[PDB]
Amino acid sequence: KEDPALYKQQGGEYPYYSSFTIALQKLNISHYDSIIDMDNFISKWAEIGRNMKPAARDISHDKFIEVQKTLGKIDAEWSGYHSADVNETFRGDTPVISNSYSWLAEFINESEGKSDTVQKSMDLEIKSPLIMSTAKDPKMGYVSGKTIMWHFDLEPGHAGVSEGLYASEGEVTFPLYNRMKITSLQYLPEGRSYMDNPEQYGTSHRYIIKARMLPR
Ligand SMILES: [Br-]
Ligand SMILES: [Cl-]
Ligand SMILES: [Cl-]
Ligand SMILES: [Cl-]
Ligand SMILES: [Cl-]
Ligand SMILES: [Cl-]
Ligand SMILES: [Cl-]
Ligand SMILES: [Cl-]
Ligand SMILES: [Cl-]
Ligand SMILES: [Cl-]
Ligand SMILES: [Pt+2]
Ligand SMILES: [Pt+2]
Ligand SMILES: [Pt+2]
Ligand SMILES: [Pt+2]
Ligand SMILES: [Pt+2]
Ligand SMILES: [Pt+2]
Repeated sequence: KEDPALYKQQGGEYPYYSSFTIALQKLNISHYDSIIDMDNFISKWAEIGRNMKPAARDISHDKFIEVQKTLGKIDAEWSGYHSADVNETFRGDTPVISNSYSWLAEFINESEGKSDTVQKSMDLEIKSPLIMSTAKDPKMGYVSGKTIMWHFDLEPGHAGVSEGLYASEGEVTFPLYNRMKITSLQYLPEGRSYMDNPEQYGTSHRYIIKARMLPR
């Protein structure tokens, strides 16, 4: 009856996990179990982890092994986690994520400072490069003030779980490499609200990403 390995990634060691998955992106590693050049990975990982708030400073071969195994365990455990049964979830991100998603950077660059709303329809399937937390309610304070908001449509058989450290506060989490289909990007001028519903969505999002969470 072990606690979910997911807790290890969500707590105070988050910067180590976050920086590890960032390193996987930066080095184009296909899978966390298939890291051929340990030394180069560790070096990059350490660089990223020193810039986190709070700083991930104890990066080493031991910490490498710990993080890799934990990621492994999270995926091994995944089917045993409580599936979330909501139809939709929401996420707030800062503009930093434009650095991970070139389609988003482009759309932001083209849209920025326009006086009217703009949508761009998409059909792009991606594998998510993080373990991604999402909220049931877009009003949560950690979502509502962010520049970018995702609006997730959960398809039956999706991989979102109500499990871990903030499950009792409405957090639904998705696994590393979770499949999603980007269907729409929207731009919202200052003062404008998603779906023109300020009371639900506020006025702080400039960009909305609509996406579908696909079966596991
Ligand atoms: Br992550
Ligand atoms: Cl971090
Ligand atoms: Cl940071
Ligand atoms: Cl951070
Ligand atoms: Cl595309
Ligand atoms: Cl709430
Ligand atoms: Cl929530
Ligand atoms: Cl909630
Ligand atoms: Cl809605
Ligand atoms: Cl609405
Ligand atoms: Pt960070
Ligand atoms: Pt090593
Ligand atoms: Pt696109
Ligand atoms: Pt909530
Ligand atoms: Pt909250
Ligand atoms: Pt709506």
